[PDB]
Order: sequence, then C-alpha cells, then structure tokens
Amino acid sequence: AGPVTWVMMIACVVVFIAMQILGDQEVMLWLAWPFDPTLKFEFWRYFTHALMHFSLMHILFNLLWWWYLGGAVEKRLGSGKLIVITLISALLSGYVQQKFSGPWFGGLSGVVYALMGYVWLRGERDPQSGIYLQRGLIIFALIWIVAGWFDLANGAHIAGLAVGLAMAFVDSLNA
Ligand SMILES: CCCCCCCCCO[C@@H]1O[C@H](CO)[C@@H](O)[C@H](O)[C@H]1O
Repeated sequence: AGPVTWVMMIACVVVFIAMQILGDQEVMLWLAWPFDPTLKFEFWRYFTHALMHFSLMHILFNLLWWWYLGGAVEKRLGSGKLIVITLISALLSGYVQQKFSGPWFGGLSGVVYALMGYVWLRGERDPQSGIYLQRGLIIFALIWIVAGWFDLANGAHIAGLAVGLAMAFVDSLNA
C-alpha cells in the first residue's frame, strides 16, 4: 500500500489511541471543525475531522475500505490522485455534516464514500483500466451503505459520494 494509503491509516490509529487515552472530547477540542469564531482561522480543522473515529466498529471498516480502495487508486493512478479525492471529499462532507448537524463529528466515511463512487464509476465507463469495483464487493459495499443510511449523517455521505462520482466522470471523460 502506498505512502498515502499508509500515512492516513497510521494517523487514524494514532488519533484513535489519543482518543481512548484523553477521551474523545479533549481530542475533538483540537481536531474538530471550528466550533467557535475564535477557531475560524485554524485551517487544519477543515480536514482533521476525518481522522477521528468514535467506535472500534467504524475505524475498522472505514480503514478496511480505505485500504482496499485507496490503495488501489494510489497504486494504479498515483498518490496525487488519492490526495485530491481525499482533500475535496473531506472538505465537502465535513461542510454538509457541519451545516445540518453542528461541528461535533468525525470519521473517514465521507472520504470512503468518495472512493466507492470513484472506483465503481470509472470501472464502469472506462472498464479497460484496472480500477473497477468487484461484483461481490459491490454487494458488501451496499450492505455497508445500508447499515449507515438506516442508522443500523446521510447528507455528508452523499456529498462524499458526489465528489467521487464527479471525479470519475471527469477522468473517464479525458479519453
Ligand atoms: C482528510 C485527512 C486530512 C489530514 C490533514 C492533516 C493536516 C495537518 C496540518 O497540520 C499542520 O502541521 C504542521 C507541521 O509542522 C504544523 O506546523 C501546523 O500548525 C499544522 O496546521
């Protein structure tokens, strides 16, 4: 797995540990989306919310998905491609989550939705390239989506998905 796939995974584990130790609240105090005018200009906060996870279950699956999809995109398409997908989806989903439900949140699932969308759409319009989303894995990706949609936020997730579909569109549009 590439340097980008790895660094993100390691950081999510590190933050998660910092969260078990000092408690979630303390960590969010520093990494969460600005929750006061006084934090307005602390720029890392527009991205660092994707690094926090609140349950073993979430970071486990988010990282599995990230490891499979992110790794595939970085290897066949390059680190740069994964960095842009992650940056834009993290900002957009973070923004939509923030707008309808407040600054207290976290998770890499917004970015993960960008990846599922991207891998699947490129692999359907530009078969040729090695990046497609396995038939069986489309089924388990759906189950995962379902788990999330029926709370077993959805807006933040569609925004993440929208960034991925948009980018696969643009790409499978070059040639
Ligand atoms: C979707 C994943 C997003 C991850 C984004 C991580 C960005 C971390 C930016 O931190 C910066 O690191 C510098 C290193 O020296 C500090 O000096 C500076 O104060 C701090 O702002």
